[PDB]
Amino acid sequence: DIELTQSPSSVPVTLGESVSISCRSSTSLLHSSGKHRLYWFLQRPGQSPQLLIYYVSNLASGVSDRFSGSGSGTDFTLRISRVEAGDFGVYYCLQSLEYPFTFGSGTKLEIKRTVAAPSVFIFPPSDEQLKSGTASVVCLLNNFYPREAKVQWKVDNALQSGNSQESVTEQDSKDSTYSLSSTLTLSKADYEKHKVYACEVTHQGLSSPVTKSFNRGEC
Amino acid sequence: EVKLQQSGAELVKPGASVKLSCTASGFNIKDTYIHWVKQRPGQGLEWIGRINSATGLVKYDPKFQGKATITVDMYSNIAYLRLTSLTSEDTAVYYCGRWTFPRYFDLWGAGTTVTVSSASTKGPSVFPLAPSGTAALGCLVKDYFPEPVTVSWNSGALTSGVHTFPAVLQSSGLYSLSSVVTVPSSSLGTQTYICNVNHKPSNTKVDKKVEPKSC
Ligand SMILES: N[C@@H](Cc1cc(=O)oc2cc(O)ccc12)C(=O)O
Repeated sequence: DIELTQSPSSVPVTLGESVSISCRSSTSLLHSSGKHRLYWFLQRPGQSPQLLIYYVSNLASGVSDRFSGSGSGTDFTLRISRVEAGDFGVYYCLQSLEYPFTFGSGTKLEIKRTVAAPSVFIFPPSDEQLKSGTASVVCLLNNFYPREAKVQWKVDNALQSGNSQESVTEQDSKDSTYSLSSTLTLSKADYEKHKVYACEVTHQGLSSPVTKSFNRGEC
Repeated sequence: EVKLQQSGAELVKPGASVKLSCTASGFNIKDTYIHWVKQRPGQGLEWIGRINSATGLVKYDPKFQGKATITVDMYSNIAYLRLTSLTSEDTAVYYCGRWTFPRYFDLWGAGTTVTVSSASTKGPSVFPLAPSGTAALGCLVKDYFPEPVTVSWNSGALTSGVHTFPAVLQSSGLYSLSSVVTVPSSSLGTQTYICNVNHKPSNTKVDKKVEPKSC
């Protein structure tokens, strides 16, 4: 098979700056027609692949002219000038010279933006859940940068541990920030036993840690 | 107006077979080559093969010969991918895409999620994350298997400020996620907020109103 190497695996680029990424083939992609049989695709998060460039240099119908390509023989380059938040995703090259057609392993575009502190929100468990015997307490860190953050749970001032997990979004398609959810799971009995539920957030955008808390029953 | 519509998510047993569909509308599938692409969770795109819809002839990546069979029904406007002797390596999203001489790779389906498992499906429990300038509210989508779930807000009328989190596994071997949205605090007494949660493997669809807390 023809092998396509995409190096590096991840490149960071600042909003509004240009970037170049590489696809190198194990053999020449020159077809007898005089076309080089290489394509570029963008896969945004949760989406199908989207064609950007055909045959090295040709802009696909409906694609921004911020995207261009060049190269010959074995080394090809996609260029994105004035990178926008919407360009976040993974770029894949594909060769059509020989069957089987083959993809490169893909280059993730990381978008650099300014530091941003999280907005922090805490949610008690729903009365509907409590009837089922389980209590889930949720802590939301909204629209922050960079990705690193620490969430500690405390119940009546007792530092919790072992009884929580979290999820982080990929970089936002509009503003290139992250958001993070942390869920504390306890048993109806435990939750009914204790008063003060607190989420303590540490992030480099904050001059000191932020705590959001509620007292059970006190609405 | 031209579209490829792929079949729903499937939970299938190890050793069994599955057949995925890719339906053309707004064009005649016989005028196109149909490509199938695999993507295992968190991995890259893998070319499976492609069928000439006018002739039925297929090219395959030999890594899949004896597991993958691409076919086309010219009359019904549908292409298919059949996978046999399923293993956990076949858990993935499968995309279909067309190619023509004038437009190249200009059209893809939204992908079909296939999960190969001995385990039975579980549908989600949906709970409100009730709101406290800007307010946050949401829905907790708890204890389902397999992926994926879909979440919308107000039947898709509300897109701005929504964040639907990646699923995480619990120690139970079941997935959980949350979807949140930030809204003007002034809308809390006026505007209704409903999360719409669908899970095809469990034949689950739920709508949960999220409204200010209590007292
Ligand atoms: N005679 C060609 C036509 C073709 C079919 C296709 O599915 O994809 C393509 C991609 C190309 O960049 C060029 C030609 C094709 C062939 O069977 O390979």
